[PDB]
Amino acid sequence: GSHAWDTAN
Amino acid sequence: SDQNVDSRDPVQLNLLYVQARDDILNGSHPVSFDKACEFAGYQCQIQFGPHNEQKHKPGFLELKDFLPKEYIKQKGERKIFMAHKNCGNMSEIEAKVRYVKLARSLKTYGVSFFLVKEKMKGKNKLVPRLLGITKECVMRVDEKTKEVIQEWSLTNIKRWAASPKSFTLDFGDYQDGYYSVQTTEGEQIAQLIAGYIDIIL
Repeated sequence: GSHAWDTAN
Repeated sequence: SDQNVDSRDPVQLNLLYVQARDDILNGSHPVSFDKACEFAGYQCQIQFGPHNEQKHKPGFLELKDFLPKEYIKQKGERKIFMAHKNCGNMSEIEAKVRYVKLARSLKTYGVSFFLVKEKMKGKNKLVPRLLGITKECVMRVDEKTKEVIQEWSLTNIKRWAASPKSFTLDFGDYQDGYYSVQTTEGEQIAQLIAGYIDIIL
């Protein structure tokens, strides 16, 4: 939640 | 994401981290109040994970486990949480690395210090002072701020003397008047100086 981010890059 | 894989040995890192952390926490490695809270911020990141405003508030920590003794009676908890906040989502390994590098970057790092007592000016009560000894100099450090106030090249030392309650330095031509302090570690200090001076030629 706004912290444990995820990215494709 | 990804790509940069961490191949650092976490076991070795933890060992370096623990030694650095313990020396700061027990006073062996004297640091300022600001630095102690910065270290404490990384410690929090390491033991608790990213700062959570909901839980990580004053009263959440046992300050004796995060700060040198002399800084516990101050408003350090507040400063500690701001430093904790700065770490953002930093990983535990990254935090340990930052902690060790910050400790190693300090001028006081790896320096042998002795807490002695100096009698001075218009003061009847002795004043605590950190006396540091390196392979290049003897330094007088403020016991509170941990800032270097005076430094003497080892090449300027003529002779020294130790008693069960003191240590004295004689700088010969350098200055008229010896430097004498109260300490129970006089011979330990003499031995270190002695060894360092033997090599200075």
